[PDB]
Amino acid sequence: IVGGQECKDGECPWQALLINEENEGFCGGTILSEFYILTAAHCLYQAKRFKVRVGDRNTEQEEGGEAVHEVEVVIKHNRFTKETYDFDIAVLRLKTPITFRMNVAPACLPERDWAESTLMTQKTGIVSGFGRTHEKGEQSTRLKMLEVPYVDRNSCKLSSSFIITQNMFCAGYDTKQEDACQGDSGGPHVTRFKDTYFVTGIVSWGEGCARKGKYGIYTKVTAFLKWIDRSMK
Amino acid sequence: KLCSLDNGDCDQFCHEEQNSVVCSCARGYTLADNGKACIPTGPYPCGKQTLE
Ligand SMILES: CO[C@H]1CN(CC(=O)Nc2ccc(-n3ccccc3=O)cc2F)C[C@@H]1NC(=O)c1ccc(Cl)s1
Ligand SMILES: [Ca+2]
Ligand code: NA
Repeated sequence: IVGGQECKDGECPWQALLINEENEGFCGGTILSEFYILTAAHCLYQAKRFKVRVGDRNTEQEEGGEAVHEVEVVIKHNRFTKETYDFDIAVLRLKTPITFRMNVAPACLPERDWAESTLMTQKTGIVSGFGRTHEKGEQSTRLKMLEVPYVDRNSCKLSSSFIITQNMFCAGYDTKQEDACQGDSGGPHVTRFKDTYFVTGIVSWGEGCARKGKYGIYTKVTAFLKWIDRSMK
Repeated sequence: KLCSLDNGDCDQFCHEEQNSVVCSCARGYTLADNGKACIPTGPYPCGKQTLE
């Protein structure tokens, strides 16, 4: 996350962090229930062996409450391809259920029609992660969060050098230096409605980070609500 | 009523159903008796920050 702020305690409890063999985070995810994590399909090629950390907000300093969970089943959308980055969504089933607690709890899956007309029509959403804090900088040891405006599809298409599909949406700023970045991929994009936060996006991709005239590209969760459902049962 | 006016007064999901509004809630919440509010069934309901 470039710009934005560190999450205050309990502010971003649905954040999961994917950690490679070297114990380093390389992608985010969103806790959906005690057994399931939502993340990006494209994250599964950036490491063969990985685990899932939750309850973390500061990677350098270890606190009271972090936990690591092994991955049981990887459920990757069968239509994802690196060629297009379309269908950029995966669900993971953990080997051992999460115990919800301070800084560890799930984000809500919305009903589709209501999410389309009510959440995606809000001014802004929230994206979060431990990713790079500048395009060419290091990942953050503190969990950061950032408000990003929803950006209109047409404007996004024009701004983009790559095809934006109906399974994507854009969010962020034209020139303002705030965005997601390498390491946030897979992480949460949520939208607040009367004090409850609902999954709306999955940090997916961007050309650089926070570049002028480029936005953040997110997997459009509303396209995949039934898919996530089937994946979790 | 309409869902496009104060979300049919629902706390969460709203749908129009026979010239009237029907509210609903995500899993881990149960719809209040008043047919508007969502009442969590446990200590860590989804989408709620862990502030307490
Ligand atoms: C320095 O960090 C940057 C470097 N980027 C490397 C990269 O390959 N990004 C792209 C990924 C995917 C694609 N892409 C999209 C459609 C079709 C084909 C295709 O290749 C383009 C990229 F530039 C990804 C990373 N940026 C981000 O992850 C994000 C920025 C904003 C968001 Cl949201 S994710
Ligand atoms: Ca820590
Ligand atoms: Na920009």
